[PDB]
Amino acid sequence: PEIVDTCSLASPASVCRTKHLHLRCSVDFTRRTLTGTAALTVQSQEDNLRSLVLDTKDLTIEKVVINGQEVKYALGERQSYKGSPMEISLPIALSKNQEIVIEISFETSPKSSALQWLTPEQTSGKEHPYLFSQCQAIHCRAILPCQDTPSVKLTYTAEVSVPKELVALMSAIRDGETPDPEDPSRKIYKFIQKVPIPCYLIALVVGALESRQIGPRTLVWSEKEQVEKSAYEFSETESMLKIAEDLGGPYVWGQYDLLVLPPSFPYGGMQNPCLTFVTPTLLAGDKSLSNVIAHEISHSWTGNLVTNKTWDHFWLNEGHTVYLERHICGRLFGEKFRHFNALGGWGELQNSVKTFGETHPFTKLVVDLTDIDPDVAYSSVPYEKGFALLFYLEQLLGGPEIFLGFLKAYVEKFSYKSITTDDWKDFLYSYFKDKVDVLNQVDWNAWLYSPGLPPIKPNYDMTLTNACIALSQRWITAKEDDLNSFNATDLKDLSSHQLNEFLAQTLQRAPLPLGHIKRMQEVYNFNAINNSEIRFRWLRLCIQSKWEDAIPLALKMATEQGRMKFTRPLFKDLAAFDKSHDQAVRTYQEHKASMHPVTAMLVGKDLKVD
Ligand SMILES: [Yb+3]
Ligand SMILES: [Zn+2]
Repeated sequence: PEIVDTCSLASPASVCRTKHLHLRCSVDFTRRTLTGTAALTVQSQEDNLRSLVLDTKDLTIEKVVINGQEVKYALGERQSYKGSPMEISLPIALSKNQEIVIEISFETSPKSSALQWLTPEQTSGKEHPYLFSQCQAIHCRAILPCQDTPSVKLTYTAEVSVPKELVALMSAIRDGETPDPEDPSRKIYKFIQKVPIPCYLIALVVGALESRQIGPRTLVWSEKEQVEKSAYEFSETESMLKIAEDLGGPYVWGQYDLLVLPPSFPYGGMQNPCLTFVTPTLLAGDKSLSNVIAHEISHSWTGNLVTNKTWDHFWLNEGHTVYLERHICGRLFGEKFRHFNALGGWGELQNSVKTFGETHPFTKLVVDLTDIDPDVAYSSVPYEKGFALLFYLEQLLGGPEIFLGFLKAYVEKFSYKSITTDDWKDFLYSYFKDKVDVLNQVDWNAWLYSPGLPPIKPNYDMTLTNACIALSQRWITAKEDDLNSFNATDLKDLSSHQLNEFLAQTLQRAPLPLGHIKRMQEVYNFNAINNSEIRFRWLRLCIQSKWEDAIPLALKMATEQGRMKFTRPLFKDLAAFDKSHDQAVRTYQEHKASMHPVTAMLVGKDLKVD
């Protein structure tokens, strides 16, 4: 039973396993480099082990020390996005289970795909620079040498030297700060992560950060101009943690802090232990985009405790998290709301499948990432087709209470481990042994390995969705002489979530006549809404409907923030519209150097530049 991580070039967990990382580095904003030592405590899993391989990507290695002496190592040739393998020759052959510590002196490249360095002008304060990391899926190797596979979990401690006036934070518990003995103009911040974690959860942020407490175990962090708004936006955080604990078991990470990043953060959120990273585009002003916090909170169980063994099994991480996420929202706002969000999710799955094509490999729940950059394959499929499967199993097996019992047992069963889809399925069959006849009715091969929409769509309560579909259909079937019928009162009884779903429904049938779009702005004044999800869909609707007035608005949103979910589709819509094509390409070219490296790369591919 052998499964290898095709995205890693390091020795596999069957050969050796990293148990701990002690990181000592200094952040050099002048050179845009992280410099230090990564001391890995490694345990041999084999007899007579004399060498091992680590993943690296654009790292400059100065030396490798074991037992106080330098040893031979060699960097192989780069393998595109996978980076360069680093083979280290051990001074003494190791016995099985023997542990040694290997200290590697390294320096990162300013072009590290794991990092984004921001000048003072790119921050809210305008006086200090800012640095932030994002390692998922395989960018940790672009920060430090390591076995960059989620099949290996390690604890870590770190000491980070940063300019005196800045603050460093990591996905660990803060363990103090002090002046830097070898440079009085610096501070050394210490950190400790006692719970084993896959390396993609290692995180670092350095900047002029301030904090505010918003719950018994939660501090919100951001630059000063965002603290008050963030504290209010995420005030439901503690109640969500409490519901999540009831669903998945105890929260074992100690603290649950939030860090609101600069606009270029590529994701809505990233589940870094002890410190969730979130996009500032969540600051809608009314806590309406809080499902993203519910999502990152859920990862503290599904993803961080029970982890996908390789990225081919990413749906395990995301499907279960979306499932727990929607239950948190269900508890907080009602079962009908969980169904509304669930049905919306199906809508997003439809969109993804239509975008890649119904036979495209990336629409499969379990994908083969051999030779595929995880960033290119990344989409809503593992999230929504994964959720769809669990939702279908829930309805098949007896309801939410029964399936939630399986999810808690699942987490408990695989805590602190890395598993595959087969491990999950075996446990599902084990847990529901008395309902195998029912389980044996699901078309596993289609659900897990076939492209396109799932072979079966679950049942969804339609209560909250009905008004959205009805208003969307009125607009789609409307002819010119019906436009006068629409009025701002149409939106009277719609929540922001329904307004968003109304636009999502309409966007699925875009383009609409340009005259309908102008009328929509005239009566609903969508241009005034700053809720990013609604503005995002409204602008795509305008652009795909060929409304030139929307060009500057779409360009502005595409560049002023960098959440991939919004930036990529906007640039793509703008490129597809002939009136804006040249300007979209030109705007990308000009912003490219100061964008997040992964986002820059993906928009480059989307627009077919270079
Ligand atoms: Yb008519
Ligand atoms: Zn997630």
